[PDB]
Amino acid sequence: QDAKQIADSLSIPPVKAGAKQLPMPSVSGAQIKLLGADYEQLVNSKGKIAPVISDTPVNVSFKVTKDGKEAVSKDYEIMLQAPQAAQGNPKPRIIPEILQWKGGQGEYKLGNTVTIACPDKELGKLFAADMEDVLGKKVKLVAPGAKADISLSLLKGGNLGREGYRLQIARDGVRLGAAAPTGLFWGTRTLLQMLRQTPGSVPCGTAVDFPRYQLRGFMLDVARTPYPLSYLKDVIRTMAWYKMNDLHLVINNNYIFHEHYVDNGHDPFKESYAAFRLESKMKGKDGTPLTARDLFYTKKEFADLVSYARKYGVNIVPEFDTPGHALSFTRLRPDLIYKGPMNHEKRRCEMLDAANPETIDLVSKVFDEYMLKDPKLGRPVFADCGVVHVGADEFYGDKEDYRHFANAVLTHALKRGYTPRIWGSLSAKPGKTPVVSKGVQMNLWSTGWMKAWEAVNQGYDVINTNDGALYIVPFAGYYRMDRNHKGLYNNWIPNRIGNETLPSGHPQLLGGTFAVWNDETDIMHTGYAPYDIWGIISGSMDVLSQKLWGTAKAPDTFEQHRELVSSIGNAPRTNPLHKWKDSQPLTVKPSSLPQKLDKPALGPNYRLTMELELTAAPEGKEQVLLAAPEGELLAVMKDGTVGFRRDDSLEFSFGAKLPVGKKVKVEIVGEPEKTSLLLDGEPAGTAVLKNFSDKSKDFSDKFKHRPKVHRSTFILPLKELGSSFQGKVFHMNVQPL
Ligand SMILES: [Mg+2]
Repeated sequence: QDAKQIADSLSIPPVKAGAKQLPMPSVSGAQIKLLGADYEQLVNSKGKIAPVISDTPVNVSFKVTKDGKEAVSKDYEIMLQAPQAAQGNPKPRIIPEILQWKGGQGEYKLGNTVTIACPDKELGKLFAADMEDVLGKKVKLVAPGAKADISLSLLKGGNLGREGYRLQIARDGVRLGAAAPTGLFWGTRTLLQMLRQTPGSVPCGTAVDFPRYQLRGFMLDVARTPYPLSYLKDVIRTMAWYKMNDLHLVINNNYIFHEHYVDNGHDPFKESYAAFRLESKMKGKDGTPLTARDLFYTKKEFADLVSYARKYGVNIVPEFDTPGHALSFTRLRPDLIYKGPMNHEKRRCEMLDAANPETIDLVSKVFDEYMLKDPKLGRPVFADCGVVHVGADEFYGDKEDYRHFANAVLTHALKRGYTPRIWGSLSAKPGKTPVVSKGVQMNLWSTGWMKAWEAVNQGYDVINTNDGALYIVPFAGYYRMDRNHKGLYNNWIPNRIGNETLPSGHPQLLGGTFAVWNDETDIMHTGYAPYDIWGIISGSMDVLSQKLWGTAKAPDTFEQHRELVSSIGNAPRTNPLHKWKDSQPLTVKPSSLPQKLDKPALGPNYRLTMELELTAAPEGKEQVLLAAPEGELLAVMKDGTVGFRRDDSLEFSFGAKLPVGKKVKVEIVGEPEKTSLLLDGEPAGTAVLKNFSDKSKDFSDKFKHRPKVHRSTFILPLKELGSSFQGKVFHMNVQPL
């Protein structure tokens, strides 16, 4: 006698071949429903099966009812069989993998010019410029429905859904069809990756392709250390390139290790690093603003960032951390700092009193500034954000008080017309105060704080965000997922969340998100840059994008997957390393200053050579020698030294000064994480982050956490020469190495 053991012994009837309905397993004393498939587009809740052009695996699971209990089943892989009417060309290797492919006859060679018909004006313009970048040929947009080489068209009906697409290649041209304009955009990514491998020709055949999961995401901690907008748009295009579509951005956070200031005689509430990256009218009675003072986003900048990411299929999800990680808020309202008992009293200043109604009032006001209409924009700043993340990971006080606050902030978003996302913490914070679940998204980041199984039964849509598997803390001893890309690529599946496993077809499973946390910042900051973590961010993407969009099994080895990542290269019109196209040098003998150069910024490795003479060095006045949006090369700083400021706002000093009134030969050597200075051939010093060096001065010993490496990556600015340089520049040379 089985007793909802039935579920792990079920017998799926044959499924015949090319059937229309999923046959159902029957067991005498039990009632058995269909929970769902991993490809809802192939086997729906109603059990109806869609045709396939190539044999595709689908994982179904069930609810077995017998006596008064249930349990959801294990996954059953059925494989929908296609009619093998033909066979032809092999499937093109794409990241992520194409689900279905029917090989065809021959090739479609491209002409000296390419024409494209597209009913989406903004999509068609995007597509054509990505085309010219990859091909080098020049691409024409034709009327939507005129005679063209590649024709994008919106198909009605079908199973594709908002992210599917039918890509068809014949030797008379290419025809991309989708149900929504968003799946048409993913079709371009597939076509562009092929054209990356064979720019002259694409094999004939039909490609039908679906994402297995709805939410394929990357969170970025843009609060503990700054990230310029230009970098975040490199991230949007690189995610779109691997068909990832969820950019979760932490807008406010603060330095974790407030103890470092306490144990050394300082006030963390007064010196710990905190940030709120969005522009805000909010200011405290003491005039202190909520918006971060070193780098922030204006409301229009952010509103435009969200619309840009939507053009490339990515939904930006902004997060406001409360009541924890809220040192930016408590600095406005010290009277709301939680005062109750707690387990690590040295980290109090970052905690809002979630029990105080005058705290929910404040958090609501901050939210409303972006959820309600903005006067200047004529619409909310978060107008294009369907999902807003309300934070709510932890509260040091009563568990019931946490639940009341969690329910307040989740419902605030629901009543303002927004879907909320929350860090799963209800297992850690159980209680009788009801917390809303229907309409609410939850990040399953830790199993001790929220069990995946009890999250789905309480009624949440869940996102695999598991810390042991998907957290990256750059250059840290713990949370180094960037050294496990091989294991992720081979074993990681979205429905296994820590040591729990959901069925891949559970409808409340949205997908998964990997996370980048910048813990070792402030008085621990090594000086690393958004450039310095690009390789692991982009490399985390190219692995997880396969396991999020594709089937449960990697189509190749990790080693083959990485040499395909190389053939396909960066995303169209995306140069995150500022590599130059030709390694010939740039030579300038300036006529007078400032000289305008108008060359692209140059990343490592490079060497800068200049013959110059400093005519004056008034004290306290900065002297910009090289300038571009990526940063400034400071001939003289406020302390008199040579150094530079990056576009992430971190400043660095070489510790050397230029002689006033002397001809000097200046060389600067740019390497990954090392920028070196040589004056007259002699080593003048190596760059050191100056941003948070104070405060930690007088800490003396017992600051075992001072940064032990000094990283100073510097993308060379090359737009204007000698902006505010009080001197002459005789000769200047830039050389990629
Ligand atoms: Mg564009």
